[PDB]
Amino acid sequence: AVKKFKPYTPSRRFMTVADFSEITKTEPEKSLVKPLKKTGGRNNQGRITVRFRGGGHKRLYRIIDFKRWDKVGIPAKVAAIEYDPNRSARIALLHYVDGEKRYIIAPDGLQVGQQVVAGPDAPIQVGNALPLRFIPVGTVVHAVELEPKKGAKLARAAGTSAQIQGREGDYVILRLPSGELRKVHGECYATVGAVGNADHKNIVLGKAGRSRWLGRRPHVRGAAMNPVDHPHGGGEGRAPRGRPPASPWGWQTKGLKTRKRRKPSSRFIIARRKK
Amino acid sequence: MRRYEVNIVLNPNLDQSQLALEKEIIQRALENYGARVEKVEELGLRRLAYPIAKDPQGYFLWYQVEMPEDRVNDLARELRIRDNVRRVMVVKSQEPFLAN
Amino acid sequence: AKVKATLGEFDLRDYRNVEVLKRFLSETGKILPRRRTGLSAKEQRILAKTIKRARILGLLPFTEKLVR
Amino acid sequence: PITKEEKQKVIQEFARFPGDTGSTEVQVALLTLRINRLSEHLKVHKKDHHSHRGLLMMVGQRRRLLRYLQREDPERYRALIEKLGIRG
Amino acid sequence: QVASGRAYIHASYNNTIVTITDPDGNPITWSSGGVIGYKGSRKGTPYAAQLAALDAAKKAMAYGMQSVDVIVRGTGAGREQAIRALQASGLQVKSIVDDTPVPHNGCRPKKKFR
RNA sequence: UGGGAGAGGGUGGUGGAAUUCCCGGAGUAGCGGUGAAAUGCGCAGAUACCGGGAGGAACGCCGAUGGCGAAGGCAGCCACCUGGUCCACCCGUGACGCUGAGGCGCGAAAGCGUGGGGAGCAAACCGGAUUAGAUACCCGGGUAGUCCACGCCCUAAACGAUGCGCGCUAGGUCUCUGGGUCUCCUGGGGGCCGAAGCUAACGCGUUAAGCGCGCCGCCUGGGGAGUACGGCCGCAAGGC
Ligand SMILES: [Mg+2]
Ligand SMILES: [Mg+2]
Ligand SMILES: [Mg+2]
Ligand SMILES: [Mg+2]
Ligand SMILES: [Mg+2]
Ligand SMILES: [Mg+2]
Ligand SMILES: [Mg+2]
Ligand SMILES: [Mg+2]
Ligand SMILES: [Mg+2]
Ligand SMILES: [Mg+2]
Ligand SMILES: [Mg+2]
Ligand SMILES: [Mg+2]
Ligand SMILES: [Mg+2]
Ligand SMILES: [Mg+2]
Ligand SMILES: [Mg+2]
Ligand SMILES: [Mg+2]
Ligand SMILES: [Mg+2]
Ligand SMILES: [Mg+2]
Ligand SMILES: [Mg+2]
Ligand SMILES: [Mg+2]
Ligand SMILES: [Mg+2]
Ligand SMILES: [Mg+2]
Ligand SMILES: [Mg+2]
Ligand SMILES: [Mg+2]
Ligand SMILES: [Mg+2]
Ligand SMILES: [Mg+2]
Ligand SMILES: [Mg+2]
Ligand SMILES: [Mg+2]
Ligand SMILES: [Mg+2]
Ligand SMILES: [Mg+2]
Ligand SMILES: [Mg+2]
Ligand SMILES: [Mg+2]
Ligand SMILES: [Mg+2]
Ligand SMILES: [Mg+2]
Ligand SMILES: [Mg+2]
Ligand SMILES: [Mg+2]
Ligand SMILES: [Mg+2]
Ligand SMILES: [Mg+2]
Ligand SMILES: [Mg+2]
Ligand SMILES: [Mg+2]
Ligand SMILES: [Mg+2]
Ligand SMILES: [Mg+2]
Ligand SMILES: [Mg+2]
Ligand SMILES: [Mg+2]
Ligand SMILES: [Mg+2]
Ligand SMILES: [Mg+2]
Ligand SMILES: [Mg+2]
Ligand SMILES: [Mg+2]
Ligand SMILES: [Mg+2]
Ligand SMILES: [Mg+2]
Ligand SMILES: [Mg+2]
Ligand SMILES: [Mg+2]
Ligand SMILES: [Mg+2]
Ligand SMILES: [Mg+2]
Ligand SMILES: [Mg+2]
Ligand SMILES: [Mg+2]
Ligand SMILES: [Mg+2]
Ligand SMILES: [Mg+2]
Ligand SMILES: [Mg+2]
Ligand SMILES: [Mg+2]
Ligand SMILES: [Mg+2]
Ligand SMILES: [Mg+2]
Ligand SMILES: [Mg+2]
Ligand SMILES: [Mg+2]
Ligand SMILES: [Mg+2]
Ligand SMILES: [Mg+2]
Ligand SMILES: [Mg+2]
Ligand SMILES: [Mg+2]
Ligand SMILES: [Mg+2]
Ligand SMILES: [Mg+2]
Ligand SMILES: [Mg+2]
Ligand SMILES: [Mg+2]
Ligand SMILES: [Mg+2]
Ligand SMILES: [Mg+2]
Ligand SMILES: [Mg+2]
Ligand SMILES: [Mg+2]
Ligand SMILES: [Mg+2]
Ligand SMILES: [Mg+2]
Repeated sequence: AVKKFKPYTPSRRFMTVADFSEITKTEPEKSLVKPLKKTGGRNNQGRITVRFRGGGHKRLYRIIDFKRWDKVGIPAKVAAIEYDPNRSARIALLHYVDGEKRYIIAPDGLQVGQQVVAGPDAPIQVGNALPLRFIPVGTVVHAVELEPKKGAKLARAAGTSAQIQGREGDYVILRLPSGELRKVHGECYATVGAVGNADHKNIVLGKAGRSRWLGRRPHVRGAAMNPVDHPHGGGEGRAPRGRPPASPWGWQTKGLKTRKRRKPSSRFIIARRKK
Repeated sequence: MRRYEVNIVLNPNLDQSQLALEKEIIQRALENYGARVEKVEELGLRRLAYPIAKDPQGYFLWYQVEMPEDRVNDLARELRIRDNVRRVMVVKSQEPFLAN
Repeated sequence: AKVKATLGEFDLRDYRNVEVLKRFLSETGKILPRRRTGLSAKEQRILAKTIKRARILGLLPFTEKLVR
Repeated sequence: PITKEEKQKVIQEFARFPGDTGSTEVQVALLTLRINRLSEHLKVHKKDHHSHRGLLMMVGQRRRLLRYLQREDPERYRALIEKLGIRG
Repeated sequence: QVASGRAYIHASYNNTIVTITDPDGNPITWSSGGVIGYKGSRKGTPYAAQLAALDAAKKAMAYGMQSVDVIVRGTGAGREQAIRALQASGLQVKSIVDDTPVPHNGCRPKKKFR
């Protein structure tokens, strides 16, 4: 449930914050954090290559286990569920009976105290990871590897999930969170369940300052600029676009598809996204 | 505790070890969900009125049982998880209603 | 030619007894009216309920084409 | 549901004398038992309005009996609601 | 070329279409009120179904067709007449099964049907 | 305390028919649609036929002059949770009762907010017809919506146009569901036809609109008007 505020300042009138209800441990695991090196949107040449970044809260990176096939057959206890600033999902602390500790992204319904496992024989239950080929068609699934042993790449965002639709040869067919229909190899791991924190999308930032805390610096309209700067720049008074709406670099930005044409994975995409 | 009659239809193109095996997952679960078995009736193959899983036949089990009321639902779910189990239907057991 | 007559004592709640049950279906597969089964109200309701369960199990059809 | 067993224990626990069924006390206590279950049930099935009516009818029924028993013998009422932890 | 097959009669209030298939179900030929030469509402008549079933069966026989199974869908006027014609065609008619599709109350019909 | 029937309510699962779209196959000159047409779709291969898949929605036969609920309403099947109600036993309580201004809850559809979902249908809207004209009816399209969750709205030909409870006043017949000494009788419900009686008539008639008591709500010529103003409610629409 998202948390509202009474309108005791102009901004609190709309601000909503997450409830943090699932959260049970308020400090990360010391040996599982490392500093996040903040970039500001600058590459190694020092140049802004992604605009409007910088200035957010300091963050420690929590190391996440996006492999999991790494420790087949060894079970673990879900020790805690925690906040992670580097992602929308919460993360779950796993105590393996081995004694190793790792983090995973926390699926909807993971209970602290429960046990999870990975491998071809794992029970089809929330929290477990198996190759896709051993997961019943119809099951909703998250953190999916896109190619075997390359790490979880799909459905990691708060609330997201993928569903297994069918099988074909060495591949299963997934419905991605976008609704794309795609073949993913049978040997790729996925974890049963959807990602938690599904209310994430209902948060209302509420004020300029909150975007600022997120490291998101103000974004300025091409329309508010000059011709040296942008296709929409200039004109006396306000102006309509005056040409097909364009990015600062001139490419058209309402409809122009941009996926590379001859791309090898086209062969594995069955149906481009919906809506 | 109440009496129910678990019906089950299994994959018909199984060899007898897989079938014995499926029966094993089944009987372990009946036990695990606190079901105590009473009768049991295994009429095996039998022709279906229509294809299930695109297949004119089905392998039929059946089990009058006594189990916790709260667990019948979760059991039916666990009974379905196998790709070879094609139907489950767990019915409250009841007296015959006779005609003639 | 009422069906209830052309049978001996049978269980109306017995859904696995396809041999009895299948007689109450029209040749098109539909559950037969009271005027053809000779059932009363109370019994006919128990019939329809167990025929429906039976179709679920695979024992009875949901529909059958009409041959001439 | 309520089991005959659970009902009996309550019937027995509240009865004014061995064979007592249906006295005021037994009546109130049985209701209290059905009340507290429905109440619990509705806590989970909030959209079960149809059962909620029944709840109200029962709540109503227990009230009248309590009003009766309070008029007839204060001590017995005070004790009953105290035995069942009722007022609010 | 194949000796036995199927004949489907799609009979609706506006028309009769008849397609002749192989035993496996694939069409060998087809006809309709339209092909036999009519437009408009005349396509829906029994005489329309007749020429359609004949012309359909006739084209088939020239592919070596001899026996057919007759499948009927619809409750159109030119239904029963369509069947006459297949019998009278020079084709065997081993069976006549009506497999008109009817829902077990599914999608909401258009307004004209309520 | 024993039993009973039922689409009563909530949750979770789950089955087949059909429609639509996609994929594969096979096939070709039309299909579709009306009173008749046209728009539309179709040689860039449609319709009709076979196999595969996807998805939503509604549950054919059973089905009824049937059943359940206080009403709104409720229908594939399964389990769990849960309300009402009837019967038999005549075991317990000892008038503990009826109604009910306010209050509280529930309340078809449309509509509204946030988020899902979207096959079919379809306000608005485009187009074809019809026609003197045709902002319609009929035809081809089509977005909200119709569906789910949660929160609102609170209306109605929300009707039996018939408030609730009790007692009393012929019967005939059909029916649902109990319990009998199971021909037949006795309860509780749903219809019809009627004794007395009512009633302006039409009609009502042990399911009263008959004969009576209790309590509640409502009316007091048509229009203006369910409008204005005020107040209270509502996000708005709008409600009282
Ligand atoms: Mg707020
Ligand atoms: Mg506050
Ligand atoms: Mg608050
Ligand atoms: Mg302020
Ligand atoms: Mg403000
Ligand atoms: Mg949380
Ligand atoms: Mg939460
Ligand atoms: Mg710290
Ligand atoms: Mg260190
Ligand atoms: Mg160190
Ligand atoms: Mg780093
Ligand atoms: Mg450097
Ligand atoms: Mg440098
Ligand atoms: Mg330099
Ligand atoms: Mg940039
Ligand atoms: Mg930047
Ligand atoms: Mg987080
Ligand atoms: Mg959040
Ligand atoms: Mg927002
Ligand atoms: Mg930050
Ligand atoms: Mg932005
Ligand atoms: Mg800006
Ligand atoms: Mg500007
Ligand atoms: Mg300027
Ligand atoms: Mg410059
Ligand atoms: Mg320039
Ligand atoms: Mg420029
Ligand atoms: Mg410009
Ligand atoms: Mg300008
Ligand atoms: Mg300007
Ligand atoms: Mg100027
Ligand atoms: Mg200007
Ligand atoms: Mg300027
Ligand atoms: Mg301009
Ligand atoms: Mg412009
Ligand atoms: Mg311009
Ligand atoms: Mg790839
Ligand atoms: Mg299965
Ligand atoms: Mg009561
Ligand atoms: Mg009191
Ligand atoms: Mg026509
Ligand atoms: Mg095709
Ligand atoms: Mg060509
Ligand atoms: Mg098909
Ligand atoms: Mg007595
Ligand atoms: Mg009252
Ligand atoms: Mg009131
Ligand atoms: Mg409403
Ligand atoms: Mg509605
Ligand atoms: Mg609506
Ligand atoms: Mg809405
Ligand atoms: Mg028009
Ligand atoms: Mg015109
Ligand atoms: Mg028009
Ligand atoms: Mg239209
Ligand atoms: Mg349409
Ligand atoms: Mg559409
Ligand atoms: Mg809207
Ligand atoms: Mg609107
Ligand atoms: Mg009415
Ligand atoms: Mg009524
Ligand atoms: Mg009125
Ligand atoms: Mg009243
Ligand atoms: Mg009165
Ligand atoms: Mg009777
Ligand atoms: Mg009897
Ligand atoms: Mg009733
Ligand atoms: Mg009666
Ligand atoms: Mg009725
Ligand atoms: Mg009468
Ligand atoms: Mg008279
Ligand atoms: Mg009478
Ligand atoms: Mg009068
Ligand atoms: Mg007046
Ligand atoms: Mg008003
Ligand atoms: Mg009004
Ligand atoms: Mg006003
Ligand atoms: Mg009013």
